[PDB]
Amino acid sequence: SFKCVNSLKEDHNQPLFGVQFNWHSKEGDPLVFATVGSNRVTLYECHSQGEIRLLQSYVDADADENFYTCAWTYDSNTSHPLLAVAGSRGIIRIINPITMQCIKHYVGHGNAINELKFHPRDPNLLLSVSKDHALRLWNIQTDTLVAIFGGVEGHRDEVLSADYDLLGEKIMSCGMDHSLKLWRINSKRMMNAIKESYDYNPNKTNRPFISQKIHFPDFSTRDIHRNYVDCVRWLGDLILSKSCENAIVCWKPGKMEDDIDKIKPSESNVTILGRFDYSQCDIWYMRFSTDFWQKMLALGNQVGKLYVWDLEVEDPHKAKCTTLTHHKCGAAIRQTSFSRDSSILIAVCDDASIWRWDR
Ligand SMILES: CS(=O)(=O)c1ncn2c(NCc3c(F)ccc4c3CCO4)ncc(-c3ccc(C4CC4)nc3)c12
Ligand SMILES: CS(=O)(=O)c1ncn2c(NCc3c(F)ccc4c3CCO4)ncc(-c3ccc(C4CC4)nc3)c12
Repeated sequence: SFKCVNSLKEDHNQPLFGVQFNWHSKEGDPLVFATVGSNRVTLYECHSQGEIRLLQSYVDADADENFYTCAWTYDSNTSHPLLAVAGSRGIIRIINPITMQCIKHYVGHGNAINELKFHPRDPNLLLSVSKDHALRLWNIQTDTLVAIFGGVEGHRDEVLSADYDLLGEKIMSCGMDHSLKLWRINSKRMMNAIKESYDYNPNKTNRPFISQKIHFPDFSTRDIHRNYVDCVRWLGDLILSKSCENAIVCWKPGKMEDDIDKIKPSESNVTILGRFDYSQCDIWYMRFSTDFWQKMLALGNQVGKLYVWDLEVEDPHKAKCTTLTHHKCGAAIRQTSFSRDSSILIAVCDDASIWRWDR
């Protein structure tokens, strides 16, 4: 079980909106996590006796920038870790975490980015989610925009979150329009788009890289929540999503026995496999997280309380809850992150504080 071993506060005193452990850190090396808040990204190293060692920050040139999200990947030739960050400016930055240098940046239409996720099987494929109602898939090896997920049947308002399934064959996105949309990326069209993005070398051709515009999702539902869906994650062939109604719903498209890969775009049914209720987390912009093995689920609330569900149960509705409190932790917990071995849980707050819980 978890015990709070340390806490700290960042100098800017602004909320921390994101935290991510590097699950790509090498064997023997200490555990490293990134935090995002104000116009800054900061790296910390976890040590024994609850020590958190401050490393280095990337500070944006624009004092008005607000970083909302960050994601770890690695260089496809050298295996060296890389960090992607984005926020209110709508600029994706790829940072070398060693020197904290921005090595490259991407701009779509330049509208705020709410979330970044790297493909689970391809370190080069970066998904961004935006306030401009679209999702974008980038190939950071060839610096190309592979596809835009939006359009005529896409999200009708700001996209807040998205997630890849286990194999990275499909994406589930959600947002302010109350819907959850499924986008299949193993279609012939998307497989060909990805292949072509790898074959693109502008020094070797005349054609622009031709990005796909995907106007139609493979499934859509507004039957789960009755407000903004601000967080989504796959749990195998199941979905975990939350709104600001003090609940994470575990559901699936179609009827109970319907296979996710036989689901058609016209599908009108959803099946609810359970709901995890909690308290005082009815404000927008609160993220839940799972550990690497998806044995645990974590979410913080508006008043500094942490909830942890044990998912190692036969059916989702049988999950066992544990609550984590500390008399000095009273600010809203915006995001949590587990280390790869799930031995450490970091929570980040509205008052720029960082809390370390060791298993
Ligand atoms: C070899 S490559 O450079 O083309 C390549 N390098 C990486 N590729 C990825 N990565 C994402 C990925 C994945 F790694 C695992 C599961 C998954 C996807 C996306 C949909 O389902 N996807 C697709 C491809 C890919 C491969 C082969 C083909 C056939 C020859 C025409 N088409 C597409 C790919
Ligand atoms: C400026 S804004 O309100 O339009 C905004 N626009 C986008 N914002 C994001 N986006 C990331 C995001 C998300 F899309 C969904 C879930 C999620 C977060 C981060 C933690 O949990 N996060 C936070 C915020 C946010 C919230 C509260 C406040 C101050 C303390 C009162 N300021 C900003 C945000």
